[PDB]
Amino acid sequence: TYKYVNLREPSMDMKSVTDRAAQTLLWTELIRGLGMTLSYLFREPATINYPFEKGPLSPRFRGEHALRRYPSGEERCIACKLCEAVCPAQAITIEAEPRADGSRRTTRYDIDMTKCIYCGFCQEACPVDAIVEGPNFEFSTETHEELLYNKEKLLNNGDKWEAEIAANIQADYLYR
Amino acid sequence: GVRTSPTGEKVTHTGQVYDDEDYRRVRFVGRQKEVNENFAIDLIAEQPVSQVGSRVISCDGGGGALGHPRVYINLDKETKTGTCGYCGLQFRQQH
Amino acid sequence: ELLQVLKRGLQQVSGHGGLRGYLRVLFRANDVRVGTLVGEDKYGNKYYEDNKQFFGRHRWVIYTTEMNGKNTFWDVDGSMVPPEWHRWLHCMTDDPPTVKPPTARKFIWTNHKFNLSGTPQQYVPYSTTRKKIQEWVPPSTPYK
Amino acid sequence: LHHAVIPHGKGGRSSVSGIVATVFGATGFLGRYLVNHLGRMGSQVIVPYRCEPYDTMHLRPMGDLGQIIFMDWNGRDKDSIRRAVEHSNVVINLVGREWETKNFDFEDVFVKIPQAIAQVSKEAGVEKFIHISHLNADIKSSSKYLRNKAVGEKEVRETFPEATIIKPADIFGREDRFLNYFANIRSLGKKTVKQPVYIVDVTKGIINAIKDPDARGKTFAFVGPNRYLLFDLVQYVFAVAHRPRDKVERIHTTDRTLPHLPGLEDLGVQATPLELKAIEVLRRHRT
Amino acid sequence: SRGEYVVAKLDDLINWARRSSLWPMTFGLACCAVEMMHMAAPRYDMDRFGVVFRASPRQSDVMIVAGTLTNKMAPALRKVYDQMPEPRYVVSMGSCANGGGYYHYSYSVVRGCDRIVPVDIYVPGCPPTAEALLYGILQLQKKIKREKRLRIWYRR
Amino acid sequence: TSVKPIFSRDMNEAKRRVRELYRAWYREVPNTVHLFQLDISVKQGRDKVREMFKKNAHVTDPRVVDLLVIKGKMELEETINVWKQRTHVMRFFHETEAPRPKDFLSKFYVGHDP
Amino acid sequence: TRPTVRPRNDVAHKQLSAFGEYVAEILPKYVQQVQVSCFSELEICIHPDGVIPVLTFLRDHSNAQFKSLADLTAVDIPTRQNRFEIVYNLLSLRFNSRIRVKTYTDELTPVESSVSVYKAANWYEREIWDMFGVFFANHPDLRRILTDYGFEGHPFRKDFPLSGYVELRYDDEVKRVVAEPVELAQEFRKFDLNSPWEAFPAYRQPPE
Ligand SMILES: NC(=O)C1=CN([C@@H]2O[C@H](COP(=O)(O)OP(=O)(O)OC[C@H]3O[C@@H](n4cnc5c(N)ncnc54)[C@H](OP(=O)(O)O)[C@@H]3O)[C@@H](O)[C@H]2O)C=CC1
Ligand code: SF4
Ligand code: SF4
Ligand code: SF4
Ligand SMILES: [Zn+2]
Repeated sequence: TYKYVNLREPSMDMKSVTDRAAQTLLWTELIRGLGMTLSYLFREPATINYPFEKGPLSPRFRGEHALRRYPSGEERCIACKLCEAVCPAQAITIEAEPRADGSRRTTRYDIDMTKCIYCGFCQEACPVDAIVEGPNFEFSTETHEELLYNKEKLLNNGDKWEAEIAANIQADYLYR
Repeated sequence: GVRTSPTGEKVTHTGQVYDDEDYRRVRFVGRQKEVNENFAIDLIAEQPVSQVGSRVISCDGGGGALGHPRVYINLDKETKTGTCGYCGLQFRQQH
Repeated sequence: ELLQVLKRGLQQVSGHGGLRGYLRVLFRANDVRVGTLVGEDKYGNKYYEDNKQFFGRHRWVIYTTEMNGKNTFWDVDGSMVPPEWHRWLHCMTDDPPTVKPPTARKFIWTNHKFNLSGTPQQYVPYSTTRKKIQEWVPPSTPYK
Repeated sequence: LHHAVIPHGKGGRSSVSGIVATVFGATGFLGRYLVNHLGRMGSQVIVPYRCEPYDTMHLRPMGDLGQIIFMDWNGRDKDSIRRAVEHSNVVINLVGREWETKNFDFEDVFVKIPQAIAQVSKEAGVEKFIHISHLNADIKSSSKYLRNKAVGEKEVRETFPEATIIKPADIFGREDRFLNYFANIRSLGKKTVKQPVYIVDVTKGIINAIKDPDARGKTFAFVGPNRYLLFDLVQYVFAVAHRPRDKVERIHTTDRTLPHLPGLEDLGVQATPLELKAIEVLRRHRT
Repeated sequence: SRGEYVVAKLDDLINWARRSSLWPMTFGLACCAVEMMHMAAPRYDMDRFGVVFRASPRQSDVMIVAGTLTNKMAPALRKVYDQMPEPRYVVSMGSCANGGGYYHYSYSVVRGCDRIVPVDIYVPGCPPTAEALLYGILQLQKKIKREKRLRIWYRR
Repeated sequence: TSVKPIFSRDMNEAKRRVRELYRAWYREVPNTVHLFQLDISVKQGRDKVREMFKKNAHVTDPRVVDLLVIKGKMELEETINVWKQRTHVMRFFHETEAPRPKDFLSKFYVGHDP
Repeated sequence: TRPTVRPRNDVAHKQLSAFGEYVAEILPKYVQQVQVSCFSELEICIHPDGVIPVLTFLRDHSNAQFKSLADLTAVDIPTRQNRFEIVYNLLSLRFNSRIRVKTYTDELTPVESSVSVYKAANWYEREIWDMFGVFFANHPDLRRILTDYGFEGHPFRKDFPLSGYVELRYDDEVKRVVAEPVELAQEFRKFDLNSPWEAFPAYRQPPE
């Protein structure tokens, strides 16, 4: 099973050698290439308009780093540090404290947006699906202080939308 | 839901407020500190407590494979409220 | 046949609303395929879906003037969209979002406050942490 | 004082030091080198600028992550300057453009601008209020620049008396005024005593005074080492540079020594001479 | 207010002229370079926005720095940066270059391009998708809309 | 034990190669300070060359001295070429403080330096 | 044992047994360990005198061709008088067989420079000189590849830490890029993940 190329010869039929001579002096196949390029000229462009139209995607995209909360309930994170244990550049920084109620909680839940690399390990690792990779990707920030997410930054980023995230998970919790 | 500092700023749900002996107030100049005005404490006590008259009861969090795993909690006091660590919502029994 | 293309191609401008309706969207950016009128929603924005064009130019949006008081007649941003139309518009789904828009949860914002970096109102980082080691207070009562 | 205002560990690049400096100006030259030394030291700098953010953008990557902070201001309003010096351990005044302008002549910038800022710094609780000034600023004539700086020294000594009036000589550096005036030229000849001093050890003396107290209260003056003849020095500039009215009268007139107030020697810092730094700065000639 | 109004429209003119084209030089070390060449792709066009890819550094307006910037790379980076004219902007693309990121605890690697060049537009992602990068370039153009340069020269 | 040599037999060949290396560097420095358009006089550069040679002067094993000759020869070739840039030659110097003396009292103020 | 467990072939195992015994017989001078793994790839563990004889033999001898050369590194192992391990990797052409030739060395002894017997060892050996530290005598050019020109210390060693000792930054004082001692911004919090209870009892070292 080997199919090799570049084992041929210019056969010395007079029509063959005068066709190679016509190719040398007349540029036939060059005009053939121009014809192919004009055939792609008279097509339509496969473009979009960016501020109006947006490109196709999938529900399993990894975006925003948003948190979630229970239906009429509490913060979904219970500070179990698994996202730090699988964060491959250690952008997850957790310092946890309980409160006087009895349920355990946090103090500090921070992400380096420099060090995030968008695996999916902190989605596949979170045992209650608290941290969820968001749907969108528009950060584009003019300063560098404004890419170090605090806990309440993540809460308002998860409460600016969640029905989006809920729709993505509700569509595709079966596969993963 | 949130408070107002004696210095004129806000607290979070965690009490991390400042004083006049701090320079992080002067790095908050001109840019409004984002802070969630909807806490996580008051979304539990407002909910009335579920009442199921079994002995060892179940919890998932409202749905299969969406929420927290199957945790079985107990109601074997006379009047105290058993509380799931995952749910954060109490239960009572009716014998 | 060339006069049948000019006769077909002039109707979508004459059916756009006239001439000064088409003046606005042509000076804005590009849109010339108007004619489906699927859905309007909050911030007054308009969502037009055609099926005759290819996959990528199904679903487009026309923004409005002063959606939150920023004079957005020109210079439209991303994340000026509501989240259910944000599900519809990236084509992660293929259902219109007016079939089931909301969730029955009372904690979700009504603004969808857009890209805020570069304003007098933007984000800063800080330490959500209480007192570190609780440094000692000298005796403020006057001894001696 | 509150924690995380105390120093921490060693020095440099998020090794956090104790000083917090509100630096007026700093978009210009000497303020830029001073921000540079405070970034190497590992402090926090608050720079206000009355300009486009592009200039503070090109001086932005000096500090570490989120160390230097930016704001905007004008020289008329009390509240904006109060917002500038809300919380600041030290504050320095470096301001003044060397020509009369379309809205601000030399009068009342050097007078009125230190007034309100020294007022709010006295009513703001700062130490080491360091105000630059020129050498030989007197009521003697020939420069509105010099007489306005004399009245400015008078006011900064008058209110807030623990204010470090600090006067260097005609400093020379990578964006010098008079060295560029020497190079880009073509003019007359007199003789006048003159001493220059290079900029980086001058601002080393400034950061020593701003990091170590007991040097407050009194005023300081920086003195260059050489102090020789003008015309031979300009010939030195041409001979290393390969080629054979207010500012020019300021360099024609005088540069005298003042043995009253101390300088580089008693503060404990070494000032480098003219020649090595002059070779370092005299680039950009032909070929 | 005739001079103020005509100088304001003049500033609008020159800012619109600068935010029109902005053809950069594409520096492009690692796989963010392939993502830049794929935002030269027919799905997302740079040349709808006056953005011509051209590695001529003397006539480059903005500079996208992307890839894993190394300590062996940095001096040639800043020597490229010096011979580039004073209207200049820096778009730091990619988790390697906008703060170190994944190779952050590593020798011979710059801890992000904050420590080398002044930075204007951070865009994160790995890879930052062509939609996100193009959103960042439109936000750069809106920064060019908000500049007030000639107003500052007027009331200076 | 059978220690294979690098280059030598005793300290004789080691001292021969290191005095050859110092001869080459001493006739090599003014070429670089003439070429790279540097900023430091010839006296200070030669003083730091002889300081770097006097720093490592407590070793008597000949293999170590031969491997230092190898390191110096690698940098001598990469400096007689322009394979190194201006940054590396300036990086040999220390004009970026580091101002702390080895005084006990200054280490007591700028603390935690035993 | 039958589902989802990777099987192995007896034929390859016994042929590599016979071939390892063959080579170890016909080179009595330089054979210390001849081992076969459970997945049939041959390993031969070697005294560092006969580098050139072993490689001239294994390039040739007409019943084991082995022209294909793969990597070479002296993978750092402490707790030995001879720390570093030069790991030659050899792959046949006519035979489809993989052998690993590990010879040993310490920090200050030259191996005999495989660049003459295989032309492919040039940049491999230059890199392993720059990154480990074993000098290679009678080699033409050893320079620095994959490092900065002022970055010495042979960083792949276990003595070299995770961060470097230099941190470059631009300063406008001397108007250029300079080097400083490192001052990181985050700790690289290190974990204790070597859990006890002996997951593989077949590899227990015998205690005293
Ligand atoms: N040899 C020398 O050069 C010596 C100089 N000095 C003094 O040191 C100071 C620093 O030097 P240098 O950098 O050359 O001077 P600058 O002109 O650069 O410093 C003034 C700063 O304030 C800004 N500014 C200009 N006009 C005003 C105004 N009306 N109100 C507020 N801010 C204004 C300047 O420009 P922008 O608006 O763009 O920010 C600049 O940022 C100067 O005051 C100088 O007189 C003292 C002794 C010797
Ligand atoms: S996706 Fe980001 S935060 Fe999550 S584990 Fe990966 S690098 Fe860490
Ligand atoms: S894995 Fe999930 S629940 Fe656990 S600490 Fe991380 S975010 Fe919280
Ligand atoms: S940030 Fe990601 S995509 Fe970009 S160069 Fe680094 S690894 Fe590649
Ligand atoms: Zn529960």
